Amino acid sequence: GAAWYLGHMQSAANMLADKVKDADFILEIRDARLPFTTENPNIRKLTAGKPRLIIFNKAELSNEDSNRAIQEYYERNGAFALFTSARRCWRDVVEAVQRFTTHILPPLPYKTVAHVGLVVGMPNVGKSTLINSLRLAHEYQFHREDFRRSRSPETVSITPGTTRGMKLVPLSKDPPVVLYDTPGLTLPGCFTKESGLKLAACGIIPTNDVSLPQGMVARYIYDILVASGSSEHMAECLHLPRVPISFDDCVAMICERSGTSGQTEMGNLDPVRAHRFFVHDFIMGNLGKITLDVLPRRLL
Amino acid sequence: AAAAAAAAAAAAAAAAAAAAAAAAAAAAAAAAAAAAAAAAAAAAAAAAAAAAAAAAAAA
Amino acid sequence: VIDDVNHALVQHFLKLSTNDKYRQARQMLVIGGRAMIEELCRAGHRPRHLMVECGKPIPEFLHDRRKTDVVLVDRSVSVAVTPGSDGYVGDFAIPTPPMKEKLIANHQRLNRVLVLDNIEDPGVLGTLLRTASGYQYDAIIATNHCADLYDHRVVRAARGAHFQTSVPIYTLKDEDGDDVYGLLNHIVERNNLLPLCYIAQADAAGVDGETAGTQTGFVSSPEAPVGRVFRSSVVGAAPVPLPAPRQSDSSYAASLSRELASVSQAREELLS
Amino acid sequence: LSLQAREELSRKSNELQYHVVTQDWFGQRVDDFVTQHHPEWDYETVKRLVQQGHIYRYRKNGKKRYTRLTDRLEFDELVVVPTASFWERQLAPPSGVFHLSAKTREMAQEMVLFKNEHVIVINKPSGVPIMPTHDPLAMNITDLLPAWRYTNTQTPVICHNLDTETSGCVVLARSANTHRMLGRMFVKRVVPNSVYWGFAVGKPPVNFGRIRMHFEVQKGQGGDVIVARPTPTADSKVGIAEFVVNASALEFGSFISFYPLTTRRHQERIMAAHALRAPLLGDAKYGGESAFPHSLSLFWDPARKDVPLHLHHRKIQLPYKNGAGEFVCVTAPLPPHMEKTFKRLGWPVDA
Amino acid sequence: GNPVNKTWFRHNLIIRRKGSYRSRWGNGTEGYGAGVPLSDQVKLHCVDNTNCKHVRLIAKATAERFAHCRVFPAVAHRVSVQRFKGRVKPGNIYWVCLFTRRQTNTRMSGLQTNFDRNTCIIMNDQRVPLGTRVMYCAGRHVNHKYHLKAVVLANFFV
RNA sequence: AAUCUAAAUAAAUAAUAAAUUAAAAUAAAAAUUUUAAAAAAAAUUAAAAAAUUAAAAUAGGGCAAGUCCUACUCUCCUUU
RNA sequence: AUUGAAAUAAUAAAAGGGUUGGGUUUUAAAAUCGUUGUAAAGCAGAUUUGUUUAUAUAUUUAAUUU
Repeated sequence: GAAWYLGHMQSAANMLADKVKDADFILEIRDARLPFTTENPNIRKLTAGKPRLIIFNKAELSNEDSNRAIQEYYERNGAFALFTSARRCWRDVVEAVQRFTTHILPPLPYKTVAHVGLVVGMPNVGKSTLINSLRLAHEYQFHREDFRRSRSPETVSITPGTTRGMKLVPLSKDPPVVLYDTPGLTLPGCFTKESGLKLAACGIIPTNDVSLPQGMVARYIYDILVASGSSEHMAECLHLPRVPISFDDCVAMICERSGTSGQTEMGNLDPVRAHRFFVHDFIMGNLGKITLDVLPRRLL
Repeated sequence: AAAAAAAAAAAAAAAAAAAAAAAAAAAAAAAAAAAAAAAAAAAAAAAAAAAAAAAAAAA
Repeated sequence: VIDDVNHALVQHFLKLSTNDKYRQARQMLVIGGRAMIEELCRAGHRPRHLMVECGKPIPEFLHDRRKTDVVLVDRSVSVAVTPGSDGYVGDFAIPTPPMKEKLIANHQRLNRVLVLDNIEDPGVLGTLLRTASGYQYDAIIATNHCADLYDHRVVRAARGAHFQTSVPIYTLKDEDGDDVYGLLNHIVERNNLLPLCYIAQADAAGVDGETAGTQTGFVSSPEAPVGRVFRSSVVGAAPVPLPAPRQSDSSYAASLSRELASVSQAREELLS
Repeated sequence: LSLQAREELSRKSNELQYHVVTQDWFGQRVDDFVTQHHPEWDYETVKRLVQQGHIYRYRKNGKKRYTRLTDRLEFDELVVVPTASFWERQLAPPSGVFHLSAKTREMAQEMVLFKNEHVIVINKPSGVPIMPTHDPLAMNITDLLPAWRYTNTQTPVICHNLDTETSGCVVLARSANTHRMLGRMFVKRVVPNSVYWGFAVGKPPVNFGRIRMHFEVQKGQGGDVIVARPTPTADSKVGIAEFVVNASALEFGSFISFYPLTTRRHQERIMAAHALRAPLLGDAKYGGESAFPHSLSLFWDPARKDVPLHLHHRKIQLPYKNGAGEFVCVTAPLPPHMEKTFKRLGWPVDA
Repeated sequence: GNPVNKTWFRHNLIIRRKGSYRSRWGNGTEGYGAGVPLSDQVKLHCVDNTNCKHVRLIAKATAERFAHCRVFPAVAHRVSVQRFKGRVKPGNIYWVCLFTRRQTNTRMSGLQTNFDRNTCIIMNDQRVPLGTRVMYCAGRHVNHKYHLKAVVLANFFV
């Protein structure tokens, strides 16, 4: 029974505060295709004053018009924002944390202590892989905890479960900007009817099951893109009469790599092999490089 | 079957109540149990005094 | 708080206030009245479901198991199930008088009876019930098709009369030929077992003895007349009794402005 | 305990020392000495202190003779019997130191499946809570309790708090003496003592097994998970159930039977929402977001909150037995909301 | 103690008949009580005019035959269309009024019978059909007042 | 469906304290019970099943020391 | 004073089931080789005075008839 933290996030607030009461610079790993669904609910009232380094991953597939406003929004509030294609990997995102403190850090009173970094975000959007990439390499090349790297028991090699107490990853050394873990507080599974669509749309929570069939997100990625064009160019990419009238033809027109047991005279193709295609291809930013969220021009 | 033979879950004869604890033969074949008053496994099912009626509490 | 006219307790009172079959089948009757309930409550009677309207007047002189369900009701249902300006409405347990004391313990002299024969109208029907009792009349009676003596308008007109403050009232039956020619013979001739008769208070009047009695009564004259009708019919003449005195008024009066003139002094007080 | 006997040694209190005079009281049983000198404590309140050790000892010689209730006194040793007077302090002294209209006193009597001189078993309606949450407002069982006081017993005591959305069978004890006994029947079983029925949507893994999850209640409502296969050992307790999928909708639902060996919070529903990730039908608190009712041919109008959680506390094996030797097993029949989906599926609802 | 029985619930909703040279199913083709009441997900064909696949409709209940009395079965059935139109969903649980079956079911007049494909029609909770028209030949066993007074009694029976 | 009897000939193997038994019920011993006791009435023979009898004071968690392990600043007899 | 250390993750041997608590369970080729029960000793003109009963369910439905 290996589930995760399960409960409304708006009750994980007064405990998140005392976690920020001691931290210095707040981080976050989001998805630029989902500027405010991958955010914790308090992002508004979370800190308002600690220097946030809010990062949007997979930005190369998120649209560029909505990228400007979301950039200058926090950039007006003061809290910074950085967008990355992730092809140039987190190694450059790490470089940001080397630069995005030297300019904004308050000078350390004691020459070598830390810059205690509070990280948040969904573990499946890039926050896990960002920790366990810097957490694994610290075991070999050593900065603190000062022991001979032998006491890690059998079958762990990593510990993001059952201890996660004072556990923290030293990302840098001379400006030792360390980073916390924040035991995963996001995607509560009590999500909204629609948020699970935009979440499974982006490849996040890639589970497509009885809880969320392909034909429920595929109906969503089709009806979101009612403007046929540069998306019908993916349809026209597979012999489609450009405009699809509705969900029946376009999904059935793309059954060239789909099908099941059908007669030699009347073929009864398979619309689920066409479902996953239309679903999973939009995940790759292949069909269109367009966001999902609405980007409130107002403050909210 | 007239001759009978429909024995209960065990008890044979139960004596008078004498307050909360009522006796019972529990004839079956052996016992093991305990005892609230002095807790020692006490094979002697030939006589088990239940508490108010809870078969959980005995002798 | 019940802001819904579909509530069981609401539909309870309606079919208890207006319907008359499913009244006795539960032996209940709706009472309305802020002071009219305590009047009945004073002489040992507790409403089953006392529905106060949700508001200010909340006297609790019998609370804490006043035969509870002391429900607070919305203004909206205070209009529907309650024709009546009270914020204090309930329902009570039907009493009963025995149909045999009309037939056996017919006491001789001071026996003046009322009848009230017609398809009547509440308010008026209730009013007479208050005043007939208001002079200790015995054997107040029903007819072919008078309104039920527990109707909500009747109990509003009776104003504490229906319950046994002093009321040996009675109710009569339904007979074969869609009529009540057998309602009288079963009792009324036997209500001449004790002797005298009259048929006043009919819009039309005949013999008209007309309020002219001289002798103080020959006080020991152990016979005494009975009640009257409402409309004009000779149904009161097909019965065996040969008395036929249909009384009228004197001045320009009209309907209902004849009885309370008659019953006022045509009651027991012939001693004057 | 070694510290409990310390403060007992270092407490003046008033330490009502009680001599045992030559004539009247030397020889009498101690429980006679206390009960005719201290009329304030009930006798049962006097047995607890005399046996518990927060006792009225007796002191003759240089040590304290803690005693059973029947130990008799000594031949005028002026053998003082010390009794406690200001227990309140670090001691933490022991236990003992609206109106229900009809349509309720009747409603609470159709919810009775079994009654004898020692318990009362009821059939709780799915959706009525037990503890009050809107402290003046909610109609719960504890406010109803002075309705099952059949035969004028003293306000039955609730024994195991069924949850809000959980339907089913409850047990009250009719006697504060029986309630002490009926504790060992609930907490942390080894073998099952109760059956929970439910309609989880989605055929789980193998239709027999045991679930061991390690719950952790972070306030508010954190509700954590397996995190440690052994335990976090500090804030975690485990909840074990032996589930059996009695029958199964072919691949989209199942009728599961849980035998909850433990007593953890929503352990039925949180372990059901991660036995597969197939939660119970209408479980909007832990699962419940797959769809509104998880999108079936059931009553599907409001849905968003229409379908009540198909979870039912089905059977409890009481320890009181019956005229025939069998122990008694209440069999609270399913609510219509489960009788809906059982007959809509044609299963033989076993009452 | 005494693990008296596991699942115990299939035995309440299945027609289990021992095999003991006297109790035994048989292939049909012997007499009434033909055999094999078709107990699993069997993917019946739909026939009435809807978007039920008419080629696939997956089974729910563990019993289907008239010598097992389809006349009071309340046989649930789940719809699994391999395609409907690209009006029902491919995910709902409708009852079914079984029409015929390829299994050679012997009647009580020796009239053996078997059709090209086992088919059925979806109906509702009040036992009313969901379609307007039916495209197959039903079996005599659909004559009960159970599935008549709402069933169109489509056309030529057998 | 198909192949693998029996009897005839030939003959090994592990095992073996012996019983006067052994059906069946039923209480009695630091005990775990091989017996004994009351109460019963339990027949040969061949065949086939394995219910019982003839093959370890164990499995799983929670603790603490130990050997194994790595590491040398301080230890002993190394030899090379 | 005279070597000093490391959850040295596994082994071993112990205990145990305000500091303090998770675990609940018992086996892997069986000529049966003692009882057991199952069947049997092959044609009896013929059940059954009395032994002994693996014998086993009493209802979840549908459609009528008042």
